[PDB]
Amino acid sequence: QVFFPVGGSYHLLSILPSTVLNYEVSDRLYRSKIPKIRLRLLSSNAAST
Amino acid sequence: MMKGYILLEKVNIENANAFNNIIVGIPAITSFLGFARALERKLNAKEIAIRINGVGLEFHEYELKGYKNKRGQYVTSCPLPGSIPGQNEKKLDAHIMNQAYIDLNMSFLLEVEGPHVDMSTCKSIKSTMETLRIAGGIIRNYKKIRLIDTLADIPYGYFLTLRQDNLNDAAGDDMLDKMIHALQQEDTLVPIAVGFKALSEVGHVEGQRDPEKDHCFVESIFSLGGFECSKILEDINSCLWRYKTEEGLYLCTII
RNA sequence: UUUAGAAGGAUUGCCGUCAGGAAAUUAGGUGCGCUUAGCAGUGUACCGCCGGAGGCGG
DNA sequence: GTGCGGA
DNA sequence: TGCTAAGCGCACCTAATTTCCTGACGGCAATCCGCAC
Repeated sequence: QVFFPVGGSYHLLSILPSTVLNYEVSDRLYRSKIPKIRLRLLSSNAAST
Repeated sequence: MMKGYILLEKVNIENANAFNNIIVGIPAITSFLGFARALERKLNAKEIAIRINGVGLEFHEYELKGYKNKRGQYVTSCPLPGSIPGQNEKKLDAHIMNQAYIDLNMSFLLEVEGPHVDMSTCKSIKSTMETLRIAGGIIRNYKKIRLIDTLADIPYGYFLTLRQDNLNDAAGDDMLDKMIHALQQEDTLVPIAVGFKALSEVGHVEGQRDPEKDHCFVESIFSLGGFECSKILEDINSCLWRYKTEEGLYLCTII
């Protein structure tokens, strides 16, 4: 939860990540040559959680 | 009643956040603009009227926490997790989520507008910057806080600017294909995060950080950017990031 | 009022044995360096003198 | 204080 | 404490062929799961 200035006052914003966008960046970068990074931190049991 | 420019020169930031769900690298621009707003809010409680209306981001060196393999790819590193609140807080080993951290040396150009902009303002900024953070990282040291007048009093470095024209004029069939094609044509551009977009309406829900404000559920939006040197630059105004708010969109733009 | 606020990666270790790089050669022709100047600047300061440190005579 | 449930 | 002012520094042509580039054995153990019963 973060704050953002809207016109003399502030709005409180809660950020939710996108699951469908993460799946489509990874498919469209497995067959490409622009720089990329693989993150190997999540286990199988925690992914099911 | 007066307008000027203040330069925060060569600041070391250690362990700043570097993960925005599709990007691992430079932190989002909203963190830097929030650092500027936090400095503004702390200066106005010491009864010193000032207003920061624009920030320019200059880069001198960087280091990503990790290593490079023999194939030329990065492998990130994370600290060992400690006790985390929940149902398994009394255990000895905790869970490992997704994280990334970066180290930076940078310089900031601030456009200030107030009743008085002398060097006592610079002394107050020097006294108020040892109690703040940038992204989620700590400040180890700075070099000097000073006023500037023209483009020739700026130290050498590379600024960051918006390149939305190179994204709207490329390929087709979706925006992500335009992103990938525009990154394959010219090799000196990077993807950056530039703000938030709404996913609901404005109201009050249970569980907020401050229970007296308005609330909206948001999603991060991403754009393209590039680097320009400080000796090939046209004007100060063409490298200053500002806030812009439509109905449902919370952005950071270069006009 | 910053995808906010929090974090110990640790302990141990035998890379080794052997070996034929080798034979042949054409770098060659040509050519205008060159007009002027004072080692000056002052070329260096000596004996004393009382005083005791500090100050004038030739 | 247990055992489930996937890729 | 002073130590020069001007101009310029080629046109040609080429830079090899053969044979091959090892056989073995192996590459850690520990931990990193919320939730409804």
